[PDB]
Amino acid sequence: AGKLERVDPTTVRQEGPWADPAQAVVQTGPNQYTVYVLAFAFGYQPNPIEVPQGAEIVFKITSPDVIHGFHVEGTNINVEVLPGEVSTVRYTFKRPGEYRIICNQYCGLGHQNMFGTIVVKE
Ligand code: CUA
Ligand SMILES: [Zn+2]
Repeated sequence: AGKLERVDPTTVRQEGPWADPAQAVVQTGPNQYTVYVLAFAFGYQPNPIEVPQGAEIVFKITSPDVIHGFHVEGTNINVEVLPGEVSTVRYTFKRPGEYRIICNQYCGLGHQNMFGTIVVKE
């Protein structure tokens, strides 16, 4: 369906799975990692996102401020990030390297330079 759906935008940064960025990547299965991503103006947390190749990655993305976009360059990952809502996208990276995350939802003056990075390890 699935897990995360609704969240509180006012406390997302201090209580819960997105509050501590050191803990953003959580193993949730024998070959599966959940990554709690905060899309905010203007950037992504954590940065970089580090994940192993071949593992199913479950991205859980929300915003503490306005609507953003979460698009990973070179992939079909393309989702809307709404405040108060959790966007869930599942993906298995099968090539190591650095991927760029870009915002494709105009979110204010820093929109252009709102970028993130995912490093897929070997
Ligand atoms: Cu975030 Cu545009
Ligand atoms: Zn693209």
